Amino acid sequence: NPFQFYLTRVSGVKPKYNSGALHIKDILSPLFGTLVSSAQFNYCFDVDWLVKQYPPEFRKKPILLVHGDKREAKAHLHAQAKPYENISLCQAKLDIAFGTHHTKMMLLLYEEGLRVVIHTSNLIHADWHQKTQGIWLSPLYPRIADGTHKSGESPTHFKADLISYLMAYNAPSLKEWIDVIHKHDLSETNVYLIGSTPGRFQGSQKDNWGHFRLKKLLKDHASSMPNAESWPVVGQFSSVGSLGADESKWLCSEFKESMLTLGKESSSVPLYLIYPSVENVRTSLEGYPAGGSLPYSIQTAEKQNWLHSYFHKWSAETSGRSNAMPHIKTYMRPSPDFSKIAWFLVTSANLSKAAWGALEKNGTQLMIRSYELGVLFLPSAFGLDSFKVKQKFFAGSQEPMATFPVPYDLPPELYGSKDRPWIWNIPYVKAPDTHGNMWVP
Ligand SMILES: O=C(O)c1c[nH]c2c(-c3ccc(OS(=O)(=O)F)cc3)cccc2c1=O
Repeated sequence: NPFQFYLTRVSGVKPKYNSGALHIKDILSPLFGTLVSSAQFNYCFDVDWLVKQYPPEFRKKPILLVHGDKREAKAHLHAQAKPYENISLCQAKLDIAFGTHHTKMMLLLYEEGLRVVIHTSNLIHADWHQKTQGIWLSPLYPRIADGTHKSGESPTHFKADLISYLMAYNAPSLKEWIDVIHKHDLSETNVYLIGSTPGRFQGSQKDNWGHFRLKKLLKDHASSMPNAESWPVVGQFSSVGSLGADESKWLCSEFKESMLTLGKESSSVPLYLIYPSVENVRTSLEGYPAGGSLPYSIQTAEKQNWLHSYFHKWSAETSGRSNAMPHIKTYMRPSPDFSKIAWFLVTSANLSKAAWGALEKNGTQLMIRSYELGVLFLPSAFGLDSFKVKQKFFAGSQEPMATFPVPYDLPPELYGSKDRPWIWNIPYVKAPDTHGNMWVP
């Protein structure tokens, strides 16, 4: 299949729903390549666990952990890694307040070439156990022959764009990986990179990151269809930031406006937001503890109750994952009957200004607090005008090269009158979860 979009394995679902899913041990297996060195970009690390996920024969190969921790948290991470002489650390600079290093990426250097993995999971046991998570697996990129001068670039500009994302760190350990990438041929890449890095971007740089990067790609590489105002936007996420006192402050002004861009020419567009309800979490495989990774605070939620009228339940019968709480984040543009999509994005970016960017300085500057990373699937990059939605995520469609594996159910289902968004820092003591427990934070 052309897309190479996977879900992580979920412990407890029938084998039918894990055939074609990937565990981290699968990704790092010798079948994927003979490891020489790796870089693990992430937010949260269990280093003891992480090293055990590498094949025994590769566990002494150099590993670079790219993180955003400071102060005592940084010291804790160093103490975790101190046992392992092959592990180095890179602290990503976070010079804007309230920013976080959220990017989830593996750079896997092999004897045979190079692989890039962009995904949504923390490097801890629970994120790969019973959650819905997304993975994009690059092709095996071959090395460019010594003395041969070629770009190794793809029609989506992925090689230069990935180097640009890494250059933003200004870090010597990542310059080494930039030089590795320069030496490899990434021309088979058929996805567009969408990154966020911290900063205040003006002029040309405004289109480099965040929701303006998405807008630029949609303007340049998608085309508008008749009745485009009827094609909904779907956003699906595991955390919600403070979006303002009403929908015009950010969500339905600049964020939705970027998401609804198609083509170069010049709103009724339905907006579906998918976020687990309390009932989704209670009845999940993990029970209420799944809510420890759905960090929506009561202090934030009580300031924006207008937002919850946009909220739709998590449902994933198509992939057998309705009870596997989402830590994947996805954004897409389905047709009015949800049978086709104009594009699909899998990313680390939640529904927040910190992740996507907020306009400043009279609309001339995009300010981003965090590192985020995702990949965009555009029909034009596959010789298509749209993607047909795959009916069953793990099935065998009559045209796999035109049929995109959307991992949750369409159309999304609106919250009922008795549903509430999962809010992690208030108690739930009215009905027990699948393990027999209440939630008392
Ligand atoms: O992107 C990611 O993978 C994640 C990022 N953050 C998470 C948090 C969290 C949120 C806010 C915060 O900051 S705080 O509210 O001010 F204390 C500290 C931790 C808590 C649980 C899971 C995740 C997570 O999974």
